[PDB]
Amino acid sequence: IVEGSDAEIGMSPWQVMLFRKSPQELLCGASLISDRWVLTAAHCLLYPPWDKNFTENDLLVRIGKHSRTRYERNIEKISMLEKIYIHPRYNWRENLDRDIALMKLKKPVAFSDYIHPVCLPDRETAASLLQAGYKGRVTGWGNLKETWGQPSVLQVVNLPIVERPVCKDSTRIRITDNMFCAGYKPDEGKRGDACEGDSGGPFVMKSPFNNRWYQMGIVSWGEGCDRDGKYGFYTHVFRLKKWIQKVIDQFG
Amino acid sequence: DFEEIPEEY
Amino acid sequence: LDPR
Amino acid sequence: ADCGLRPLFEKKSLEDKTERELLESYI
Repeated sequence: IVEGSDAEIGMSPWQVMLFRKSPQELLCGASLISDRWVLTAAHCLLYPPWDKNFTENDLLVRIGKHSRTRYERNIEKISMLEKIYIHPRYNWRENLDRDIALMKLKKPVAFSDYIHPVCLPDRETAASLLQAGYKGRVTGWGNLKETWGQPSVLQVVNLPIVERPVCKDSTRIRITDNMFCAGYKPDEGKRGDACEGDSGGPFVMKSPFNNRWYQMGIVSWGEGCDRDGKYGFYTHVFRLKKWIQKVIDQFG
Repeated sequence: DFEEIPEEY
Repeated sequence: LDPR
Repeated sequence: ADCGLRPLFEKKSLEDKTERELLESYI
């Protein structure tokens, strides 16, 4: 996160760390959607141009964290992946279209003060909150500056959704229906962004109807971190929802 | 700068 | 593109 | 089931330091 704040304890109990077994190392953020499933960006597992292609075991999930780096002895929980499911039509070749994957934990985790799943949107919740101007919230333990570093605690920032056309006009990349961008305008005089290490993290909204938190997006990609005239791009979780249900009453 | 994970994991 |  | 209700905030009725910024943006 660039231009964030330190999260408060228990502010994002669904936040999850993807942790490198060896070299032990922070891979990306993810989110807990049930006691056995985690959602992340397909590009934290499989990214062929960078030679990245992680397996169920080069991998470890860390839940209920606050500290980026400390083993948080009676708060965090660590699990093992039973399996990984990548969107069959994820496009690493040109723009990360469909940047989404599901991770099924070997054993379910138990909920607590620091661990609780985020809700997945319904077609009507999605309908009313996904509007240019509405803010959402991104959390991560990534880069604090485009290039220097890494924070000591979970960082947080609130950003506004931007209209598609401005989104498309900020870059040469081809934007699809499964993406949405976010951030302030150079003239809004407020700023902040997701950055390296934040990927696979959740972009969330609080529903004013039921007072519940909804995961609307997954941090996917950007072009620099916090540059004027650029925005962050997020997977549109509600558009990918059929794919989610399906892998869940399939292998769940 | 990672602290140590318990080996059981 | 910068995968984040 | 009880998704998106935070044990340390919604469940005890405590608001975090910046949710109001989001809620005020829902126009």
